[PDB]
Amino acid sequence: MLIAIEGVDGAGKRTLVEKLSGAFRAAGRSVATLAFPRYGQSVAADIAAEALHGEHGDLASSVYAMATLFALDRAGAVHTIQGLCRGYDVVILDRYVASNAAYSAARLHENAAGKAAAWVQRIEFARLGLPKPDWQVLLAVSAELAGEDAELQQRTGAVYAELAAQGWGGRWLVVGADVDPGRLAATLAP
Amino acid sequence: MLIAIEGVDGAGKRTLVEKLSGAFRAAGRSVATLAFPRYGQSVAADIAAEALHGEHGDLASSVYAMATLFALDRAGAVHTIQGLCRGYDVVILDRYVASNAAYSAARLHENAAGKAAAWVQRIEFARLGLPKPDWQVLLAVSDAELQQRTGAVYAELAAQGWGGRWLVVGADVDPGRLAATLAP
Ligand SMILES: Cc1cn(C2CCN(Cc3cncc(Oc4cccc(Cl)c4)c3)CC2)c(=O)[nH]c1=O
Ligand SMILES: Cc1cn(C2CCN(Cc3cncc(Oc4cccc(Cl)c4)c3)CC2)c(=O)[nH]c1=O
Ligand SMILES: [Cl-]
Ligand SMILES: [Cl-]
Ligand SMILES: [Cl-]
Ligand SMILES: [Cl-]
Repeated sequence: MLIAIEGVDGAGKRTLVEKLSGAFRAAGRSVATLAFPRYGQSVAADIAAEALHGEHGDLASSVYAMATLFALDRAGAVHTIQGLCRGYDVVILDRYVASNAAYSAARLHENAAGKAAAWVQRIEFARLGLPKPDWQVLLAVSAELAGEDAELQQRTGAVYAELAAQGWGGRWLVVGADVDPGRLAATLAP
Repeated sequence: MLIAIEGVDGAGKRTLVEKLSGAFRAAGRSVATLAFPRYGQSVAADIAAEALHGEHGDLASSVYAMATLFALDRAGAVHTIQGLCRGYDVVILDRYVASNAAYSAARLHENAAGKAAAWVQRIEFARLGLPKPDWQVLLAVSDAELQQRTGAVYAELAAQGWGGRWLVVGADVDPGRLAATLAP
């Protein structure tokens, strides 16, 4: 079973990953985790990071260019993902394909039913063959928390919620920070 | 020996690659060739071409974004390239790193000593580890404005010895004499 944890930076994804991993293991499930982007391993991820810090000329200003780098990062990890899924009861990803849809649409001032989101779905799932998550869990935060570029983050949190409402790429759950971890594990892996 | 053939689109590189291969093989050397971008083989290459036909939103409008995709295409081929060099007497590339420098600088209205050219050299040769060609052969021949500036940037690159030794040839170059000149 493949689960993706999603949300804006500072939402608290890492803590939720840990709480859920513990809840799963307490129920007898084995768990492996993997975080995107794979900063430090993926050349495409590290070029993207450098672009975010002002390197590589005009690279970061293209929305689709940055999205492509993150997709190439995941494509490089497809064998790892499949290996974990065969070897473990539950694989939890800290960010997956939906992160690309949310930030790309937000940067373009689009919504979840717009072009950017559909482009991501086509290129990452259909073309690159990345495995679809069984669950996408949105750790949803307020506009005030998201902004703390501030506007870009706020628009990303709104797209995320739209993606969850539309069932983009599969089933979603929407949770808050202080989620009941044993209840969530029972819901995700029934 | 690694040789890269360079020039503006339509210069006739493909014909020159063919003739040069024959001259080498007629001289007793084994030869392999490889063309960049690796359209149809590279995900990064095919996205770049699609972007050139108006696809992938704003991607094609970023000069460095397009350059990065072409660099990532080559990075995907670095071992392929090294394998051919170990396996064959002569490896001829139809376009290589200098193409990225020439089109990128030209699109930025920069020259060969400007930022883009130094950036290509840095990310492709030093960081991604692409092997420096033994020879870069510029086929200099007789939007159009972009193509014109690219051919001049190309000549500047050859004049400065960018990335290694260059030869500048015209349309009627003698392929057998050029092979003899390149030959070790
Ligand atoms: C895994 C993943 C991650 N991301 C984001 C995740 C958040 N970071 C950090 C960030 C967080 N909040 C605002 C930011 O400003 C910019 C500025 C320029 C480009 C982008 Cl994509 C974002 C940047 C950027 C990549 C994607 O866009 N796509 C992905 O697929
Ligand atoms: C192998 C390679 C190739 N090229 C070019 C070669 C020429 N083609 C075709 C072309 C020829 N002449 C003008 C063009 O206009 C554009 C339009 C958009 C982007 C770019 Cl880079 C060029 C396009 C584009 C990629 C690079 O820029 N870098 C490379 O590394
Ligand atoms: Cl977070
Ligand atoms: Cl475990
Ligand atoms: Cl708020
Ligand atoms: Cl040509």
